[PDB]
Amino acid sequence: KDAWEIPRESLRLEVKLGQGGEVWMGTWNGTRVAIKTLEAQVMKKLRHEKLVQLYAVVSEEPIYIVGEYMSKGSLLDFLKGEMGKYLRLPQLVDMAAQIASGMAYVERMNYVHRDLRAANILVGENLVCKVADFPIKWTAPEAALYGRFTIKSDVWSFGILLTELTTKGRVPYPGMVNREVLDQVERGYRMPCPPECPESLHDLMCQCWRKDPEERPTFEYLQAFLEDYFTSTEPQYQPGENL
Ligand SMILES: CC(C)(C)n1nc(Cc2cccc3ccccc23)c2c(N)ncnc21
Repeated sequence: KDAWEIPRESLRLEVKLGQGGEVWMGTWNGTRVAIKTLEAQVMKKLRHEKLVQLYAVVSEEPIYIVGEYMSKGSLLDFLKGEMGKYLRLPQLVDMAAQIASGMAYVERMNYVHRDLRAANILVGENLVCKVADFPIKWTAPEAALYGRFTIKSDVWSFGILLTELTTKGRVPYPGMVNREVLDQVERGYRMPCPPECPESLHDLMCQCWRKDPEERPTFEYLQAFLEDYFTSTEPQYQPGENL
């Protein structure tokens, strides 16, 4: 036991959110939190404002891990919902930048987030997106074939995450099954520019999807590129029908 340990008595459950374990909403010290029932020692070293904050942990069966409650659930559910109809490119590039901001912290800390996708991004209020929950379509070849998981395989997945955003939560490589993707991507296939998406944003995706992992961008580059986007790259942006 360490200083992250708390009394299970100090937590009140209220609303169940999901299952799979089970995730609960509730109150701590009479503050609102989320409880994930039955580890995440990785969340102890990591403390960034675009990462879902770990609050506590009950270290005996049944295990309760307590973190900050993100009020809109996954980014995927948030895009497939009533909001994705209104979301345009500035709102999505904003979201992509917060995610890249979190993964650039991960990059500095020399960590790897093996499963990076919109199901694992959590949304709160005012388009706050945070990285959490530390997939052949989202996975880079070197990782899916030879196990070479690097921050550069996460750059690849982030580039796929950029397709999820620009498509309002569509599944990448549409119409293609897993083995069809593996064999296609190996042969050099990359997804084309999504509808109403600037080629400048798709050019960025194609950088994240380079053959050689070392020639891919950093999130430090990615988050800088995305924050400066509507000034340095597309200051000529007019809102289309969907983007
Ligand atoms: C979508 C749904 C599965 C219901 N979900 N999942 C989470 C993750 C999560 C939950 C509880 C504690 C955590 C502690 C550290 C890191 C993440 C934690 C989560 C959350 N914070 N807030 C709201 N919903 C959440």
